Amino acid sequence: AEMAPYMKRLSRGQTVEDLLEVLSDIDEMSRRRPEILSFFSTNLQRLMSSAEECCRNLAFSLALRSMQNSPSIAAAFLPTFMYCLGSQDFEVVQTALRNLPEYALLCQEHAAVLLHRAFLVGMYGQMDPSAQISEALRILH
Amino acid sequence: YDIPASASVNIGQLEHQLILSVDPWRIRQILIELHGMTSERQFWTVSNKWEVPSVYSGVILGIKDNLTRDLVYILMAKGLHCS
Amino acid sequence: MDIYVQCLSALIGSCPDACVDALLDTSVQHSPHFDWVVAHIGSSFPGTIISRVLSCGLKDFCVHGGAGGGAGSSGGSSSQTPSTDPFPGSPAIPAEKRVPKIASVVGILGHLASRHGDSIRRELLRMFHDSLAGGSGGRSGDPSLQATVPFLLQLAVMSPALLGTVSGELVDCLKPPAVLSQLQQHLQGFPREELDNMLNLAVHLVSQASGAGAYRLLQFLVDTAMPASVITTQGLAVPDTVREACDRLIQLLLLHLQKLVHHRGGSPGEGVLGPPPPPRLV
Repeated sequence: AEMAPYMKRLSRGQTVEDLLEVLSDIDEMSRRRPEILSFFSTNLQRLMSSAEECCRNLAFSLALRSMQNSPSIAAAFLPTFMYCLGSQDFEVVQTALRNLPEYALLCQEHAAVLLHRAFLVGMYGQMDPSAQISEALRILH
Repeated sequence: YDIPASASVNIGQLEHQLILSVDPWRIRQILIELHGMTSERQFWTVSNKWEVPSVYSGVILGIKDNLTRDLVYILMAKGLHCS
Repeated sequence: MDIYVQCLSALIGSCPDACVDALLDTSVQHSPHFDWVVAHIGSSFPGTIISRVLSCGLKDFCVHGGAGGGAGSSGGSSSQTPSTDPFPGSPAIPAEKRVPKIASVVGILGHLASRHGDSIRRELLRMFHDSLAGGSGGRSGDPSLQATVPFLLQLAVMSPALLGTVSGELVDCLKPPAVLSQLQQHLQGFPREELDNMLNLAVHLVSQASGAGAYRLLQFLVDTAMPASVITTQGLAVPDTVREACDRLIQLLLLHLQKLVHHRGGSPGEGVLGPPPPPRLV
């Protein structure tokens, strides 16, 4: 009941103003009592592929913190992370590689396909992801 | 199941038909039968997904007769959702 | 001696003072000297019949708990029966705060048996005060959520054995399920495996249309329950009705009617709210 109006705002959101303001509110009230992010999974999936850079960064950070609370849900955000890694917006892929090693540790069962797609996106598409994937490799052992 | 022979079950049948119906004349049939069998129950608070704008919700709850309130409210909500 | 101890306990409970701590220690020392369960039960009864209705206490509550533990150190089955009878007789204010404060496993089993007997007597007599006492006992058992699944299983097995009082016991169990938020849901679903359905059908054959209404209400209440494993309950309901896995055709028809009523009740829970309230959790 305490989370219904915020998520009603998140679901019925059109402008960048409303989404950014609700994301700021939920980040502020998720700094303490961080177990409330389990309800914000599907909407965080949908907003993680949004084109605006600030709201996308907030959604990515919230998703990583939601992994940090309970890593058993990392198998559920995999299709969205794979879509962000292989989309045609050229900013979702860079924000995906910026958050690539943390999610690579936090998944640990499907890291092979993730890093495989990272190599093909950075290989066929002209960009350099080598540092991030190699750092994920060194801290993955 | 045919011949329900129960008041609450028939309430449920006419409600599920009312939610699913899009043809306004059929909806009128459901509303008139539903107000005929019931006594003093308002049948607009029967589907929370129906939404009416705030100023229009303020003016639309001012009709005196119950049948007209329920009918015009749910038809205009269904029209807005169909749009 | 006992009257002065009760007065000191009541004064300590009302006014938070330490003037009755030495008296409580002397009473606790005298109780182990006498080693009488009935005397300690009577001492706990005077300290909770009217001394617990004014205000909550700490030292007096500790003295009452020590007296109850001294009474319950031995067997005291007749002492436990008179302790349960005087507590239900004087169910004023914090009666459940003193009845369930023992926190003993054998004491919890005895209290659960007494509460089940009181609920059976309330259902048989159909008295409003007896029903309120049974509801209070169920609420007291709910706060002491240590182990009540075996007690519920024993009550259900005893109910299925009879046919005359089976309907009243079933109605009393359905009401406590509406009160206690259906604590033993999955175990109840697992219990009616193969033979309990026929016994329940035989019991309901001796019931009436009020039994049918009570069954509809129980199905509607259990619809908003079973949060742990509702898939098992849904599959058990589905296979017992349309798959004809039940041992009786009337049982299959009743299960189909229960499924239809559950769908109808679920439709009003999800749809009929009106405007933007807080949503209803199911």
